[PDB]
Amino acid sequence: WRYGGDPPWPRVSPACAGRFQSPVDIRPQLAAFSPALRPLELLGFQLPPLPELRLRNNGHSVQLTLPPGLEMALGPGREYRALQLHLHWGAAGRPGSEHTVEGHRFPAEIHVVHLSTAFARVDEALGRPGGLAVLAAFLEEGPEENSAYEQLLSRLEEIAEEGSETQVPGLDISALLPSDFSRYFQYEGSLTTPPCAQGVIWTVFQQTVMLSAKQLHTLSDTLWGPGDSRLQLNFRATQPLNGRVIEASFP
Amino acid sequence: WRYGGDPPWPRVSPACAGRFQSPVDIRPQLAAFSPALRPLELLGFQLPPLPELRLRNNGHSVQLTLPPGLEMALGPGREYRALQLHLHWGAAGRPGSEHTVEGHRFPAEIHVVHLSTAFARVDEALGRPGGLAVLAAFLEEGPEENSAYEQLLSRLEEIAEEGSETQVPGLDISALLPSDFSRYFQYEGSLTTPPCAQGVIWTVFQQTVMLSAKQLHTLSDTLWGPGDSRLQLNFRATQPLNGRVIEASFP
Ligand SMILES: NS(=O)(=O)c1ccc2ccccc2c1
Ligand SMILES: NS(=O)(=O)c1ccc2ccccc2c1
Ligand SMILES: [Zn+2]
Ligand SMILES: [Zn+2]
Repeated sequence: WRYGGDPPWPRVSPACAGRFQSPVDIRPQLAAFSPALRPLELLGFQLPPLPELRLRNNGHSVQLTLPPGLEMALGPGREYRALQLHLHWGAAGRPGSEHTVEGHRFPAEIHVVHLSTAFARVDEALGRPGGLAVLAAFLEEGPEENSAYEQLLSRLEEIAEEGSETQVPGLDISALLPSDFSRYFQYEGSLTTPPCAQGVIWTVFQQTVMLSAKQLHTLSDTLWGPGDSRLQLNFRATQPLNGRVIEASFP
Repeated sequence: WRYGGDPPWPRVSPACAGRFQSPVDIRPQLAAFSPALRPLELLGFQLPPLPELRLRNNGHSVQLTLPPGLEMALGPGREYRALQLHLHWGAAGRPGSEHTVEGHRFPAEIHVVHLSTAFARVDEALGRPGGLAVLAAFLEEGPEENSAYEQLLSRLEEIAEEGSETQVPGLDISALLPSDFSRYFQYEGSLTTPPCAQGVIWTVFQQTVMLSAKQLHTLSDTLWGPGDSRLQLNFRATQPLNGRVIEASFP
């Protein structure tokens, strides 16, 4: 499978034709304030330099495999473990976030994918209610260099080739995410690549993360994908809410 | 295990000492209004007279086995099939609801137990978040005979003995539930007997159903339980929320 070029995605996984897919356009006006949504809690995200982490150009994103030990709670009794994180971006002058706010596409987006601590494996969690949880944050142009992101961005040149990987030192994974864990959107959706299984809880931060224009250029300009093509605009088309209500942790 | 007997339920099932157990005390003024909570959808609940349904004294409750085809949705794509329903009740002038409202115990309580359509079997859903969903309604004393309940209450006579069962005509299961499907409490908890599995979504109707004094007496006074005992007071004490916020579908 590929972005903007066959095989159709439903031919690959029937679930890519589900009614309740991601990503979506968030309209803060139409979002339901629910005071039940408490601040997110992360434990174990401040990793030491060893052991090293695998960072892979899988031809559709740059993915960092996370170690055991990273615990995330959406609430009381809603407990997850982190599996991996990856990035969606655009191209020169073209934004590449997957979610949009009131139609606005941001330059890039980070996904931290988590498994419910009721399941031992992704294959058991797929399509099950709350089986997987993704933390999502927009990346926007700022005037400073983000030093958290520099640790990963400085290594992209080593994995320029499609299907290439390198080992990188552990780092504060929570420093790749906004500082505000209390203000977010939450809805139920899908994986955004085959098999596009439903039952995924998406949590989308209101606060964005700032990278420098060069950082965003390094992200969009370094990696290569299927064929002799740049790895760029690696975002799925926005999917209709189809009657789902997006909740907001804030009024 | 027995009710108000021994052993200690944590000795039978250590799961019964989990942090997120049911039932709970609902305090409506501390409930969180979430507008995302939609009206419950129940299709296929209007059963014809044939085939007949199994009604069973199991020593802990009276249990009606439900056929296939009773579909329930808590939201969009969050679907369930009804498996069975059973009751909780007190004794001569003593109430026996499981859930309580600001400390008030109601005469009796109906539980309609459903299985997520993402799971083929109950044993796969046990302990998984959203695997099971229970619809709970309070039964209160009213001036009139309830004709839906009479279909069950009039058959308790011939299953008075622990482990006896009878076949009853199909009835309209939705006629046992309250008027307004848009008005309910919701939280995540447990089975209220061993094995006390967590991940059960509890929906408690705001509105009650009314039975005659005589009907409530028939419920509390007809059935025999473990040993040469009356099957009465078959409820579990209220359990601490431990940071869980109870949600309300109405302001
Ligand atoms: N881009 S995504 O929704 O965040 C995504 C899509 C497909 C996956 C398949 C397996 C594990 C994690 C996955 C994450
Ligand atoms: N009272 S309850 O929470 O509705 C309850 C208790 C024990 C069960 C055991 C097996 C299947 C369903 C069950 C439901
Ligand atoms: Zn992604
Ligand atoms: Zn029950």
